[PDB]
Amino acid sequence: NVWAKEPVLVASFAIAGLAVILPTLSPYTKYSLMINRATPYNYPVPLRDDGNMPDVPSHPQDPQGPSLEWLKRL
Amino acid sequence: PGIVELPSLEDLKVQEVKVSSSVLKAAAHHYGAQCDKPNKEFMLCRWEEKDPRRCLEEGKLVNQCALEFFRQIKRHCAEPFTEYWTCIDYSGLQLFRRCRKEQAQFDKCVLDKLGWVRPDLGELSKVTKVKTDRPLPENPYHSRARPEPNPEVEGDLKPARHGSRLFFWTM
Amino acid sequence: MMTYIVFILSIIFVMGFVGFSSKPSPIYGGLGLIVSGGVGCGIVLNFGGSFLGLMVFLIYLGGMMVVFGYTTAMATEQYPSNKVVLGTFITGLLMEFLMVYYVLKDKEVEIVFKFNGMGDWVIYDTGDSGFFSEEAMGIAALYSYGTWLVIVTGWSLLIGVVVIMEITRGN
Amino acid sequence: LLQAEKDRRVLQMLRENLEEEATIMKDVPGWKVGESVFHTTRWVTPMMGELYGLRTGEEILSSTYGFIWYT
Amino acid sequence: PFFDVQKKLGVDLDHWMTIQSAEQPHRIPARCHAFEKEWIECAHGIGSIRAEKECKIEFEDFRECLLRQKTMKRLNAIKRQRDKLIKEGKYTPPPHHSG
Amino acid sequence: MNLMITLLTNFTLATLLVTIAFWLPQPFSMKFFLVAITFLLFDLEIALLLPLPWASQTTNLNTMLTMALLLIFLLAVSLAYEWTQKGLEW
Amino acid sequence: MFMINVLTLIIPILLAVAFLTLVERKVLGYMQFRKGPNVVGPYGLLQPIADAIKLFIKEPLRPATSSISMFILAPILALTLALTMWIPLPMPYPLINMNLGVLFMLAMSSLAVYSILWSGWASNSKYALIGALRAVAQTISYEVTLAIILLSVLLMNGSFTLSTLIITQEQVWLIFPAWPLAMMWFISTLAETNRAPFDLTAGPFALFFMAEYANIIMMNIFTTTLFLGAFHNPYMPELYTINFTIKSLLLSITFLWIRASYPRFRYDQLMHLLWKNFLPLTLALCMWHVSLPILLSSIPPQT
Amino acid sequence: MNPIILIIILMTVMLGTIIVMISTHWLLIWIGFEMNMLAIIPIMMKKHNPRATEASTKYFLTQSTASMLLMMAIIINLMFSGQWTVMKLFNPMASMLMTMALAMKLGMAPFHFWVPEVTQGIPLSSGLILLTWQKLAPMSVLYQILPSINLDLILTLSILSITIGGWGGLNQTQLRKIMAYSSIAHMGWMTAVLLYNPTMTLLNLIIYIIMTSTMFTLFMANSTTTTLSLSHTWNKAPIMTILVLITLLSMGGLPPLSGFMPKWMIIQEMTKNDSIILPTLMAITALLNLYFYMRLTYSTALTMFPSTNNMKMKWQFPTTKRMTLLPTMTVLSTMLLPLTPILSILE
Amino acid sequence: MSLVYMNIMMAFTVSLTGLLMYRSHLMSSLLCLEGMMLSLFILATLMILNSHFTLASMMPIILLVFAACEAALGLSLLVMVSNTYGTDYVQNLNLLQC
Amino acid sequence: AKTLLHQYWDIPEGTECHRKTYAATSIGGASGLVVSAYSVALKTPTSFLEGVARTGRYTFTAAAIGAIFGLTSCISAQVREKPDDPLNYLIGGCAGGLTLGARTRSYGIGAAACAYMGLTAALVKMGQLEGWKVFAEPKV
Repeated sequence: NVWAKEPVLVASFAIAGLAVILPTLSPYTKYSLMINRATPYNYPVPLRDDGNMPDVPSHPQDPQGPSLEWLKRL
Repeated sequence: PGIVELPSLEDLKVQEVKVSSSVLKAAAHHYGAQCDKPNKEFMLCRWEEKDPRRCLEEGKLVNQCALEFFRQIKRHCAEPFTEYWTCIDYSGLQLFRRCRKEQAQFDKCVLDKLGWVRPDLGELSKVTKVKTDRPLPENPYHSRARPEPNPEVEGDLKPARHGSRLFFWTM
Repeated sequence: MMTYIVFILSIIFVMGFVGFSSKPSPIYGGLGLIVSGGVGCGIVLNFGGSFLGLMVFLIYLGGMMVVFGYTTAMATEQYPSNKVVLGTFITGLLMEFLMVYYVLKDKEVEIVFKFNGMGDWVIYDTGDSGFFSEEAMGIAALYSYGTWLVIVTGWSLLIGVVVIMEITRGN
Repeated sequence: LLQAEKDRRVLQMLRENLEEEATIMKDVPGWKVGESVFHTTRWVTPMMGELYGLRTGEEILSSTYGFIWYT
Repeated sequence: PFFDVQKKLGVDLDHWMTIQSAEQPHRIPARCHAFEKEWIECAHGIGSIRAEKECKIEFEDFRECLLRQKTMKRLNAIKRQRDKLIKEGKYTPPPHHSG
Repeated sequence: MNLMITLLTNFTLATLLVTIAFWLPQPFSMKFFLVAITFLLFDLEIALLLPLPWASQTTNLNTMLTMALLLIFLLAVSLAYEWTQKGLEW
Repeated sequence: MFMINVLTLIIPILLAVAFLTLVERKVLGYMQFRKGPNVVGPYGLLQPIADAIKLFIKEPLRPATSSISMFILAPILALTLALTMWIPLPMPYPLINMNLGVLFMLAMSSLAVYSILWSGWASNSKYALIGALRAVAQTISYEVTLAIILLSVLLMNGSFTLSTLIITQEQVWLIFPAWPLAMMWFISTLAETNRAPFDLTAGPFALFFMAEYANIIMMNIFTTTLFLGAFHNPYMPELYTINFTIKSLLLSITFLWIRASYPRFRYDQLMHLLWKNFLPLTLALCMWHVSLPILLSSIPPQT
Repeated sequence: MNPIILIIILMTVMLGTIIVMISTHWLLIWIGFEMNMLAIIPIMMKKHNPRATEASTKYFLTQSTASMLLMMAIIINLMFSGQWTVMKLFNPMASMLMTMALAMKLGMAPFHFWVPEVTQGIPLSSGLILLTWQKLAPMSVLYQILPSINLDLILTLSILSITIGGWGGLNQTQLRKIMAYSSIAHMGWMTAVLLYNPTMTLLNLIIYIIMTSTMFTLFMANSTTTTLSLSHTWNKAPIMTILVLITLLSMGGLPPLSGFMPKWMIIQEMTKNDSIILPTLMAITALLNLYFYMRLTYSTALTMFPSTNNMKMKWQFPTTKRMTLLPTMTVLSTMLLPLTPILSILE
Repeated sequence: MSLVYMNIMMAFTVSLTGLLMYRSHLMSSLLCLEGMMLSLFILATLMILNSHFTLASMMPIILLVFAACEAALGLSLLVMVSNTYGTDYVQNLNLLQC
Repeated sequence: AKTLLHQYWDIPEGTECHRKTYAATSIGGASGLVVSAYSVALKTPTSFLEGVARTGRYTFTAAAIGAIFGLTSCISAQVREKPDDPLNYLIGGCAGGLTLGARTRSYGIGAAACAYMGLTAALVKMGQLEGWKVFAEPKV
C-alpha cells in the first residue's frame, strides 16, 4: 500500500523499529554486562586480613572467590 | 611552615632489576604467580599509608623477590626464554597472540623442569585478603578535629506568641 | 623549537585576536579567526591534548566559519588600508609587546592576579599510569551518567531547528 | 615493581634537589631551607618543576612534553 | 528561589557533575583529592560564616594545591638567585647529571 | 612538533610550487540559507553523537542504549519535521 | 630519517597525480573506442609530464581579481591539505601512529570546503560566486552523511586508532557486516571528490586539479583501508603493500568507471536525493549498529 | 504561527526557567538562560514588520553578551576554588563580572538602553512574557549568590536604576515605553534590598508580576498604543477607566492600595539597618515615578477627551475580547493592603 | 599560575572590546562574539586538562555546541535584517528611537 | 575615587591648607572625566577635536568648582576657626554654584546651584561629623 510510494522510508522505519524493540528479547545482554564488567582497568586493591572473614581467598590460585569460567567456553 | 623529613641516599640505594621492559612484560604472568605474594603487603602498605618514604622497606623486599625470581629463571630452563622475549619484542605493541607457540614452548619447559602452572584468566584479579605485621593506622590524612558542631534546635513548638508581632492586626 | 612553545603559541593566539579585533572586512575577520582557532588547537593539543582541540577543529574550523563565509557571500558584498583599522592593530600589538616585555624581564604584571613569570611546563603529572588519556573516558562518561544533560541539550537543538524555520518563514 | 622504582627515583630527585638548594641559597637572607609551602604535614606529589627542574632542556623536554608530541 | 525538587523527587540528576571526588568512571583521583575531602568535611554542617573564618587554613592550603602559587614563586626565586650567582660565576653547576 | 615539522615541509614545498608557478612565467536567495543552518544544527548533533564509540565500555549499558536511541530519534524527529513542513523543497 | 620519510611520502604524489591523469584518460579512452595518448612517446607518460610543464610555461591571465593575497591564499591551502593528508593512513606502518585520525580526515575535508569557498569569492564577479556557492553547498551537504557513516562503520571497531581497524579486519572484510552503509559511504566519497555524476557546471588550474586528484587518491586509499585489507605479517610487509596498492588501484579504476557512464544530476535533485533518501537511512543504520553489539555480546575491545 | 509550535515554545520557556531555578550546577544555569533566549526570540517577530526584526536583533546582542559574560565569570570562579556549586564565590572580580552580566541580563540603568527600544516594536503578549520571565529568572540566581557581593555594585546599580527609570518616562507617550521605564524602576527597587533581606525582593517580584499581568491584560482588552486610544476606550467602556485608575495608582504605590506594601516593607527592613538617607532618597524617587502614571490617569478617566465617531458604530458590537485572567489578578493587585502578615508565606 | 592564562584573558578582553566597538557591519561583531566564545572554550579546556578534573569534562564540547546554535540564531537574525533592507549596516536602524 | 576621598577626609579641618584644595581639584577632574566620558559616549560630537574641546570644558569647569570650593573651605576654617559648623560648606556650595553659573554664563542656574550645592555640602560635613555610614551597615 505504501511500499510503492516511499520505499526507503518504510525500510528505515522497519529497521528502526527492530533496532528499538530487538534489544529487549535477548539471551545475550546479560553476557554483555558480565563481559563489560569483568575487565579490570584499575588495580585490584587488597584488604586488611581479619575482620573474621571466612571468604575472599588469599592465594589467587584458590577458587574460593568468584572466578570466570564462562569466558573460555565462549 | 614546617620542614620536610626526607630520608638519606644511603638508604635510597638498592640495585634495580635492570632488565629491559619487553622481557619484563614477557615474563609477567609467572612473576605474578610464584613471586608477588609478599608485595600485596607492600601495596596494602601504600594504599593504607599514602607515604612513599614510609613503606620503602617492602619496596626493597619486592626488589629482592624480583631479582631472586630472575636469578631462578636465568640459571635454569629456559634458554628458549631468550628466543621467546626476542620473539615478542620487535612486533610493535605486544600482542600475546603474536608469539604464542614459543610461549607454549617456554611454558612446557617451566612446567616439566620446575612447575609453575600458568595463572589462568582471570586469576590476576579477584580482590584479595592479605596479612601484615604492623597494625592499621589512625588518621591517614594528617588533620585536626571538626571545629564546632551546630546545636540543633529541637522540640515541639508552642503556638505563635501574639500573631505576627508586626505593626498591627494582632492575633 | 624550545621550551616556551605554549607561550609562543599563546602570543600568536593574541596576535590573531588583535588582527581581527581591528574590525576588517568580515572575510579577513573569518581568516583571522581560523588562524586563531588553529593555534588555539595547537595550544590545547600541547597540553595533552587527545580529543578536545581536534573536536573544536571540526566544529568552528570545520562548520562554523564555513557558514560565516557562506553568509558573508550571500548577504554582504564589501565592494571596493584605513587609518582606524591599522591604528587599532598597531595599538593592540603595542599592548601585546608591552605586556610580554614587562612580564619577561620581571616577576609579574597584574590586572588583579599573581602571574608567576616563567614557562608553563609546570604543572603536569609525574608520568603516572593514566592508560586512557583521561579526557577520552571523561567524555565517554557523558552517556552513562549524563541523563538530564543530553536530554535538555537535544531538546534545545530540536527547538533551535523549529526556531530557525519559523524565523526563516515557517512553514 | 614500577611503583617501587618510581618511589625510589622521586625520593632521589627530592634529596638531590634539597641538597642543591641548601648549597646554592646559603647567601640570601630569610629562606628557610626545605619547608614545604603547605600547612598540613602530608606527603604531596610535587609539581614536576621540583622533580625535573634546573635540568636545562633535554630531560625536561623529553619528560613533560615528550609523550605529548611523541607520535 | 533555590527550590528543592532535586531533593524531594530524590533522583540526583546533577550532583555527580558538581564537585571533584565523585564517582569517576574509571576510579582515578583528581589533583587535590585529600585537600577537598578535608575542606568539605571541615565546612560540611557549618553556618557558612564561621566556616569562612575557621576552615581558612585548609582553604588556603587547598587554593595553593589547586594553583600552586607560592610554590612557583619559590621556584622562580630559586632560579633567579641561581641566575645571579651563575652570572657571578661561582660553582658552574653540577645539578645537570654531573659532579 | 614532529607533525609540525611535516606541516612545515608540506607548506614550504607548496609555497615553492606556487612561487614557481607564478614568478617563472612572468542578489541572493532565502533557500541557500536554510541549507546552511540545517547543516549547522545537524552537524552540532553529530558533534553530540560522535563520542559514542568511546562510551561502549561501561557497567551501565541500558541507560546508554536508551539515551543514544533518544538522541538519534530526536535527530530523526527534527529531520521529519522539516520534511513534513516543506522545509527543503523547490 | 624523519624528513627522509617526509620526502618519500610527499614527493611521489605529483608522479601519482600526473600518472593518474594518464590512467584516467586511457581508461576513458578504452571505455570509448579510443587509443591515445600513445603517439607521444611510449604509451604516453612524458605526455602528462609535457602538458604539466606546458601549463606551468603557459602565461597566466593578468588579474582582474580582487584581494590578490587571498587569491594566493586559497590554492596554497588546498594543496597543503592534499600534502598533509596522507599521514595516519597505514601503508603497513603509518607515518604518525595517532590516538585518533578519522575525525582529523573529516575536519581536513571541511578545510577543503573552505578552500573552494575562498577561491570562489576571490575569483571573479557575481555569477562565479553563485556557482561556487552552490558547489560549496553540495560539498558541505555530505560531511553530515560521510562522518555519520564513518561513525557507524567503526562503532564495530571501538577505537579511532586505525591500527585496531587494520587488525580487526583480518577475518572477514568489513564490507560484509555493512554493505549498504559502505555503498552510501562510497557515494558520499564521490560527493566529497566532486566528479560526475555530481556537477560543476580562475587559476591556478594546475593546483586546483592537483588538490582534486590527490583528494581522489586519498579517499580511495582510505576506502581500501577502512573496509578491507588482507593479513599483515611483520618482517615481510611488502606483501601487504602490494595487496593494498592493488585493491586501491582497482577501486580507483572502478571510481573513474562509475564517472564514465552517467549524466550529471540536477542540483535540486541532488539535494532532494541526499536528504530525503540517504539521511533517514544513515540514521537507521547508525541505530541498528548501536543496538547490534549489545545483542551479539560483543562490544569491541576498546584499548 | 501554529498553536502546537507556540505551546511547545511556551513549554521550553517554562523548562528553561525551571532549570535556572533548580540546578546546582553553573553550566545548567547558563544553559537555562540560553534556552530562555532561543525560545523567547520567536515569541518576538510574531508579526513580520522590521520593528520586531530590529527589536529582536538588539535584544539578541545584549542578551548574548550577557550570557557570555556570565560564562566568563563562572570560568573565573573555576580558575579559583574549583567546583560547580551554587554558593559563595571566591573572587571579587568574578562576582563583579557576574553581577554585571546579570544586570545586563536583567535590565539595569548602565545596561537598560535595550529595554524601551525592544518594547516599542513588539506585540503585547511578547512584551508581557518577556518582562515577566526575564525579570523572574535572574532573581533566583541573585537570591542564590548574594553572600559574596560587594555592595557598591548592587547599590549603585539600584540607585541609578530607580532614578533613570524615573527620569525616563516624563517625555515618552508610548504605553510600552512607560511600562518599560516602570520596569527599570521596580527592578532597581528589587535589586536594592538584595543584601539585606531577600524575602522582600521575592515578595516584590510576586507583586510586580501581578501588576504587569494586570497592566498588559488591560491593554490586551483593547488594541491601544497611545493615550488617545485610551480616551476612545474611555468612551466605549466605563469599567476599564476605573480599573486603569486603580491599577495605575497601585503602580504608583499609595498606602490604601496594594502597591504601597512592597515599598513600605522594604523601608521597614531597610531602616532596621542604619542607612536612612538612602531610604529617603529612594522614596523621593518613588514620589518621582508617579507623575507619568498620574498624567496617564488624567488622560484616561478623570478628564474627558473629545472622541471620534464610529464608536457610535462600535457600541452595537459587544466587548467580546477574551481575557486571560483579568479580575482575580485585578483585585489581588489592588486590595492586598490588609494582608500585611503574608510576608511569611515566602520563606 | 600558568602564565599562559594571562595572555588568554588579555585576548578575551580584546575580543570583548572588539564585540563592543564596531562601525560598519554586524557580521564582524558576531564573528568577534564567536572569537570570545572560542576564548572561553580554550581557557576552560586548558584548566580541565591541567587539573585532571576528569569526570565533568562535558564543559568544552557542550559550551561549544550551545554557543554555536546561539551563533546560528544570530545568523538567522542577520539574514532577516539583510532581507528587510538593502544592506546589513550598523546604520539604517534609525527607526525605533529611544 | 577611594584613595583621594580617603586622603581628603584624613586631613584635619584644621588648616593643613592647599593640600586639601589640591585634593579637591583632583576630585573635580575625576568627576569631569566621568561626565565627559558619558557625554562622548552618547553624542558623536563630529569631529574629534570638538569632542576634546567638550571634555576639556567639562573637566576645567568641574575642577574650578572643586578648587574654589576647597579654597573657601580653607578660608572659612582660617577665619571662623570652628571645625564643626556646616555653614562653612554652605558658603562652599554656594561658591561652587556661583562658579558653575559663571562658567555657564547665566544667573538662575547659578542661584539654584548655590542653593543645592550649599545644602548638599553642609549635609556632607554634617554626616561626616556625626557619622553616617557609606552605603551600608551591611549587617543587621
